[PDB]
Amino acid sequence: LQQWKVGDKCSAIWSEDGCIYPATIASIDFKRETCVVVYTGYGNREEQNLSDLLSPICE
Repeated sequence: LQQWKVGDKCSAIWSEDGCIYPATIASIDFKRETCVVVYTGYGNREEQNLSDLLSPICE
């Protein structure tokens, strides 16, 4: 796990197409080790495991 906080910029693999997209963290559920990200400029959100988030440099 890396240290993440709500509002952090990150990138993540979108489950719809298996591609990396820029995202912002909208919420974190520390007990389940998940978060919700919003894909920046793509209008969509998704639950992600915190362990699966990537550097915001990956695009």
